[PDB]
Amino acid sequence: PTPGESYNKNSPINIAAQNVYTYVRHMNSGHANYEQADLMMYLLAMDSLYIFHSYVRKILAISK
Amino acid sequence: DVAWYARYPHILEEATRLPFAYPIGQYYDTGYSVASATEWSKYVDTSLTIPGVMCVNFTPTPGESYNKNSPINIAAQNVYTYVRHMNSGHANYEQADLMMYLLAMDSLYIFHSYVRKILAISKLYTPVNKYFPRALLVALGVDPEDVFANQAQWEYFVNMVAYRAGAFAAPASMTYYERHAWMSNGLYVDQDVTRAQIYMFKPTMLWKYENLGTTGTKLVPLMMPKAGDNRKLVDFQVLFNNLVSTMLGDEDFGIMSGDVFKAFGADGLVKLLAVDSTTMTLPTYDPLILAQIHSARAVGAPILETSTLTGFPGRQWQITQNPDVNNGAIIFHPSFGYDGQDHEELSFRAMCSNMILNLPGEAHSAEMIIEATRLATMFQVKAVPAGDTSKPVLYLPNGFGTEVVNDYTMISVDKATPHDLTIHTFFNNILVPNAKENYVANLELLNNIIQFDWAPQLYLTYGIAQESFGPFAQLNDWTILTGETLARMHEVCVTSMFDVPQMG
Amino acid sequence: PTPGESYNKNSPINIAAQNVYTYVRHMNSGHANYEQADLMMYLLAMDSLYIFHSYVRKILAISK
Repeated sequence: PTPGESYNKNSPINIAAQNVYTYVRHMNSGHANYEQADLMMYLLAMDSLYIFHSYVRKILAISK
Repeated sequence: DVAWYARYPHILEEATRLPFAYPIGQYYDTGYSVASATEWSKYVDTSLTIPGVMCVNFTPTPGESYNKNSPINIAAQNVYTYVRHMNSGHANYEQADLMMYLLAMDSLYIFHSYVRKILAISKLYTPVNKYFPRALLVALGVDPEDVFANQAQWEYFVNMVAYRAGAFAAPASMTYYERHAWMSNGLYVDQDVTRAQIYMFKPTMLWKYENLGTTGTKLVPLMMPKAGDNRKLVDFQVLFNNLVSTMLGDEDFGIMSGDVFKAFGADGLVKLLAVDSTTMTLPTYDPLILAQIHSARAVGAPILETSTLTGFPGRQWQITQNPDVNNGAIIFHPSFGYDGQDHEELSFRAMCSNMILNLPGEAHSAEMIIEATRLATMFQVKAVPAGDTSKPVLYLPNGFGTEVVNDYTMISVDKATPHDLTIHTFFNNILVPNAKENYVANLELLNNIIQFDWAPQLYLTYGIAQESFGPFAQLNDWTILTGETLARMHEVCVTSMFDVPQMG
Repeated sequence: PTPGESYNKNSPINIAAQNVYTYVRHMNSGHANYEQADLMMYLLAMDSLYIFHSYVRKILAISK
């Protein structure tokens, strides 16, 4: 699983990090202790967790 | 009235059956009425070339700003106390950061309107105007054949500009954006006819954001393609890709855009028109914009960091904001009268008289007078040169609108073969040196200019006469306009453009 | 057979070349290994082919 190619801040996932950070920051008003990139790398680690769950769930569901 | 014509109507019918409505965009040879007159070669002008395109080359300005009491600093205070009182929290920016963001948004929107007009011109065809669409594409600076050959990539690029710049928020209640979109997304005829002549507005330069970190922010010029440059899609991609390079995945820009989105809702934002391979703009008749073209008043080329101005160091055009300079205010006082060289273009001396506000009819409403003077910019003093030696002469205005005119570009057809497009760039002021070839060339330019109806008023200086001649324009109900009156009108219109209806 | 007189881009043959290349290439998703002048030269060579056919079938039909 890739985030796409990213050479600088003008990349699609940095633009998506800006978009999802200004979405999340404007519902959770307060003193955030993280940036755009912390939130997007959290959202990318969530994908590896979900793919791992789908992987072991397919291991179980194949065996029947 | 004549009783003979009613007796022989077929004679009057067949004798006066002439082919009218000649298509413009072509060279026409009138021929000779005296067959022997070919012995008098250039003394008989058998040539006829009607122009089609006059492109007004503008620069978007915030108004004149010397201190914090300026209209855009007051507007920065107003929009900052509006945005700050809907987005309660810990803001990490000032008034001036937000207003320079709102000024960079305008250059993005004008760039999108520019490339969208490049696409929407390329589908224009009329069999009676041969200037459609290649002359309008040459006047915008693009290679016309590159837009026809690479149509789908041009459409993808324009849709991607509208999708990337459309991710940011800018308030639609600020009429700055609507005025610039009305100028930039517009093809305007001078007369409401079929073989009319076309006015366009094209940005000479755009304002490029650069964050100076601790030392503030800056808006630096980014020059656009001039007419006859044959620029390809890769050049406009490079222009867009350093226009939004500091902005497109940025933290602070996203925070300011989200704050503007929460303050002014989704219905109160500046919308970008998209293209769908059928988007076609049509030349409309708008006498409000023709009044501004008539009273338009060119200020010269923009001064850049690379420009050589002997005796004028540090005179480049920039919207600067330093917290250690002028109490942290947005500062913009550009120096005018520069034409791109170091030779004292002394046609600009003709702009030192007071202007004539020419305007049609007999009744002139307040909105008409305040709208017709928008591209008018009168010099007030000379700029003081730093040093005993000074090659150019620069000027300081008494204020200016949200746009200044830098140039005009005329597109006509060449009278020599082949009859390709001729590109002529001029100010309101035109120097005619003492040479044999440029007197009839100045006659060519003058007769080309008077084909356009509410054209800018010209000033013509001569080399050996050592004198300028005044407003070369057909007058109407006119008035003589002074610098303090135009300064008051400029103050009113810079205030009205940046006004946001507030809650506080 | 002539395509008309042509010395610049405002010729009727060049306007026709652009107008038919937009329809074949862009409006119908054609291939990108030729320009508009190649398409119009092809469209002009087809005319000489058809004029040859009309010529020899007139030779055929006259002889009876």
